[PDB]
Amino acid sequence: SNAAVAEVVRVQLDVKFDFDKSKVKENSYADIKNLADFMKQYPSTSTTVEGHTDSVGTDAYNQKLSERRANAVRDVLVNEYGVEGGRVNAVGYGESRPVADNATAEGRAINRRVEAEVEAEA
Ligand SMILES: C[C@@H](NC(=O)[C@H](CCC[C@@H](N)C(=O)O)NC(=O)O)C(=O)O
Ligand SMILES: [Cl-]
Repeated sequence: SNAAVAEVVRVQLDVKFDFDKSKVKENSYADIKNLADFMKQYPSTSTTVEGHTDSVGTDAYNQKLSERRANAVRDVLVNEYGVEGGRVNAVGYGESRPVADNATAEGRAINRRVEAEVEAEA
């Protein structure tokens, strides 16, 4: 084993979605642009846009919904803000990775989400 140290700058994005919707809400465009700003300034970086659902419905339905959400955020980054599409990787995890309790409406809302991050040397 060996010791390690590193210093990086990191932008982390969390976009929430309405029930059974993959539309990016208007109040999230500015947040998404912050991630685009970062990628423009560090051209060697890329990002994986990760979609999720709450647990209402089948695993298979939610796998596809999670992928539609990730692609909707990717479309904003690429089409609206001009990040090269090869630098933005859209994937979905369906309902399999909750960060809140699916037993409550509030927890389900938190789970209906896309997360993305970018890091670069600092
Ligand atoms: C009652 C509502 N039920 C549904 O199962 C779904 C979507 C669930 C989506 C959810 N997991 C999310 O993360 O948003 N809608 C559908 O089956 O087409 C309904 O059917 O009205
Ligand atoms: Cl770079």
